[PDB]
Amino acid sequence: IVGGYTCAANSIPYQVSLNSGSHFCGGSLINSQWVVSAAHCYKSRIQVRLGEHNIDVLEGNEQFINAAKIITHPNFNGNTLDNDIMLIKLSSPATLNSRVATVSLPRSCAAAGTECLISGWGNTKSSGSSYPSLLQCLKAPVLSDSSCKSSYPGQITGNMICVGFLEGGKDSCQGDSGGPVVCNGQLQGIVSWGYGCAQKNKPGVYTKVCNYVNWIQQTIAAN
Ligand SMILES: OC[C@H]1O[C@@](CO)(O[C@H]2O[C@H](CO)[C@@H](O)[C@H](O)[C@H]2O)[C@@H](O)[C@@H]1O
Ligand SMILES: OC[C@H]1O[C@@](CO)(O[C@H]2O[C@H](CO)[C@@H](O)[C@H](O)[C@H]2O)[C@@H](O)[C@@H]1O
Ligand SMILES: [Ca+2]
Repeated sequence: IVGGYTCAANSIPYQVSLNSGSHFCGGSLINSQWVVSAAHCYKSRIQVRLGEHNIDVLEGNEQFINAAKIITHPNFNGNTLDNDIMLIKLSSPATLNSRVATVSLPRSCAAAGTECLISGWGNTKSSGSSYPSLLQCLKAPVLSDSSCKSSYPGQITGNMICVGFLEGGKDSCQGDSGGPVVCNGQLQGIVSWGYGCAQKNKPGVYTKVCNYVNWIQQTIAAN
């Protein structure tokens, strides 16, 4: 997260860290046994870390749970990042408490102008490599489809939304991918891609979760 602020400890209780030796992507806990993330974060072995604030210190509130099943969207395109969504089934259920909680799936798609909260442990400098220990937070609005497509001509599908600021300076970044965009208590986006980070006229692009509610619910039911 570039240009954000340090979240209050354990104030984003649905945020997880995906770890395969080191932190490499975020995700969101949507029920006690399932996490949603970005398909481009796929790896064959993933450990999910819940209840984290400082990912570099064992604090006492964390749960470390290995993934049992990793399911990417059947229409994920690794070149365009269309359908950049995947589900992780945990090997055992998470213990839900004040520091570990679920986030709701969307009841409708978010309108342009809705303010949302984006969070993660990704890069905090746009070009540098400055990866934080403490979870970062950013408030940003959903942008109109026309603004998103004007920024990324020929690259935005119906499964993508832009969230952020056309003047730059505040954005998600490498390391935040797979993490949550939550608006009015509902998960509306998954951190997916963008040109650089926090550049003028290059807002972040996010997977449009409202298009996938039935797929998520069917997949959980079947697996
Ligand atoms: O990892 C390099 C390369 O991967 C991307 C996604 O394609 O970002 C990934 O890598 C970060 C690892 O630190 C991840 O944490 C982030 O979750 C994930 O998207 C690119 O943005 C980057 O060039
Ligand atoms: O890293 C994002 C960056 O890649 C570009 C192409 O130069 O977009 C392509 O790559 C993205 C990979 O993350 C795809 O998601 C996107 O669909 C495709 O355009 C830049 O436009 C983008 O900023
Ligand atoms: Ca920790």
